Amino acid sequence: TLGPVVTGTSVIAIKYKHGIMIAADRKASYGSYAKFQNVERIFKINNKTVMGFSGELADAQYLHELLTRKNINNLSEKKRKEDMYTPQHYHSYVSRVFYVRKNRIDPLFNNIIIAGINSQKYDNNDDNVLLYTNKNNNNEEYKEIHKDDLYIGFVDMHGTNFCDDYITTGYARYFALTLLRDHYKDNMTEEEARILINECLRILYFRDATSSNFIQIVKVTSKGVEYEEPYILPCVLNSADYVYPSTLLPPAGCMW
Amino acid sequence: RNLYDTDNIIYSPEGRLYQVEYASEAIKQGTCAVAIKSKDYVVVSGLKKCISKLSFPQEKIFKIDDYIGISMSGITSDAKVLTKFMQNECLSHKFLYNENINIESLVRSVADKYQKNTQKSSKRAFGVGLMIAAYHNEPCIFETRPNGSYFEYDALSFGARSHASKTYLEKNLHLFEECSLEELILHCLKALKCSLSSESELTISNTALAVVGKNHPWQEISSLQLEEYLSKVKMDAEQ
Repeated sequence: TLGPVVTGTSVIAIKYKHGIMIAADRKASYGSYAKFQNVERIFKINNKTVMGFSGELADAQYLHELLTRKNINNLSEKKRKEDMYTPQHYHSYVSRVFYVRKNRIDPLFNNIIIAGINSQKYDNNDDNVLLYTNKNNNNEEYKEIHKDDLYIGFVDMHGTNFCDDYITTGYARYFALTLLRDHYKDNMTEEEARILINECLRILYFRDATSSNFIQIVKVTSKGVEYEEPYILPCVLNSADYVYPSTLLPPAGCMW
Repeated sequence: RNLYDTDNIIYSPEGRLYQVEYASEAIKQGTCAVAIKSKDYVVVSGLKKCISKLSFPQEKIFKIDDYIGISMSGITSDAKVLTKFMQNECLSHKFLYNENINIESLVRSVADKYQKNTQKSSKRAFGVGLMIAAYHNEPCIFETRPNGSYFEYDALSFGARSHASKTYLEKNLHLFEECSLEELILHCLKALKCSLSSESELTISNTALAVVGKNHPWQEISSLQLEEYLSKVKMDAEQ
């Protein structure tokens, strides 16, 4: 790849009391043209790990393929649930791929988020992994996962990598991150986490031209990786001055 | 003349690979080593070969990684090549993934290194066996053979006249699980002593002993501690 052509905009991932909540609008744009409006941008790596991306879609699909087969081979050698690769392992692997490609001046034009649960003590999902069946879609309750057992990593084009309690990509690094550094807190419930993520996505919808309001939410919890039903985010303007007709303003001068 | 034992790629009419079996035969000629494990610990003990009076004893056990060590029997240079390979695999895994390698994967890679040397006429099998002791979520002992097979054990011994040590280990296998680290060390040392020649003894010079466990990185035992353990073994052997 020589530059972005088809791109996704921004991803938000935060720890809350039951695991990881990661969000991305389902949009991939061809420049300023919103060609694809139903694109999946958060992928499941294993029952405890997800991958989100911004930037070029083809590079993201390549990386998703790499990780899919890495998880398959991991399962091929597994003899106990502890053998499954952690989110930290996948974050290291992706950071390494990016570093190697930087040294060749051949990067993937992506920013990546690797998030998940960094422990095996909260459930027995990795005892019998199902690649092609999902049993969630039984009537059990989520386990509270200690923040230290959760992992959210970031990788950029130059191989810069780090972890934190909340990670953002793209325009979320300005709009969402400001509100998160102001307002995020530990052990949030699903309701509070969802409310904060929705506020961030609403600001992005109002201020990022590449964004959309069709939001995909994914959760990684004691029940595994869960894709929520995509939903349209209601975004109303926050001032009546926007809606005031121009003809009611003075006709003279630069009134617009 | 066998007529089938000349090349390493030739099966005999009975379906055997004689060159590989000879490489295994090289293992029985080495000095004895014993590995045993409790619920939390693996203890490795082996005899250090001494060439003559003025010579220093040969090294028997080697550190591979923080929580992995090995003992070997057979051709020393082969063991050194394998030791370098394992150390490099572990360090490269730490470098790439920032975590300690999975011991099963490392042992499988070692066994595949073994296997690759048996399928071409221009190679020979490694003429050495590796006893591998690690703690990765649990204590573990592995063995690797020249033919490319590996096995996990609860107690293990090989080398010259290791059948006596094996007899001792089979006898007391039931005990090892629940016994303390001191008791486990005494058991390993007594099993090793069971392989001794008539006139020989176990001394700080000729005895290699390492422990590795839950909070206990691979560590050889010092001369003072080793001497106290050997004295305890002698005294409770007199009984």
